[PDB]
Amino acid sequence: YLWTYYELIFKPC
Amino acid sequence: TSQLAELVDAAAERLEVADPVAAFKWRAQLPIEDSGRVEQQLAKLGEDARSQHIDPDYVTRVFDDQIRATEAIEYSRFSDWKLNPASAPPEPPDLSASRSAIDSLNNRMLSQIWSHWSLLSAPSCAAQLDRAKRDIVRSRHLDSLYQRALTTATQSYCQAL
Repeated sequence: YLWTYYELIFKPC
Repeated sequence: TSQLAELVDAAAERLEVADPVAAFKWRAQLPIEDSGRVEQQLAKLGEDARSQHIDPDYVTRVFDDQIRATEAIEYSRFSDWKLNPASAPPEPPDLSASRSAIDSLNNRMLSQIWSHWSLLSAPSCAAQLDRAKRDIVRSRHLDSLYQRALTTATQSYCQAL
């Protein structure tokens, strides 16, 4: 997943 | 110039994270909807808001508008790349770089919301926001998509008390 809601958080799938 | 100019400039710059994210999510076949509005991020946002002495509900409302604007850009990019795949970015996005930019943009936005809380609660907020957007749209050379996304992202700025 790749998030942009508050922090740019990135988990490799 | 408007006092919201830097807050709006920070928001407009933050919208541009959509381009790297769409570019990555396109290649990785990740859902655009899985964007991070989860309890841990909401709580961290609220704790960071209280640390800046601004209303967590207000800040959460701002970032709820921001995420909707960001996803909207990603969806439009997917629309463009479906129609013409060759127009897709050739270069991979630098997401480690983007992570630090978002952290700086987040802080600038929060400190700006505190630094202008009086104006955001004032009747002149609407006029000040409109002037700010036009300045940022001119100075950032924002296209129709980013202009509308900037409107969506800033539509709750003047809902302060």
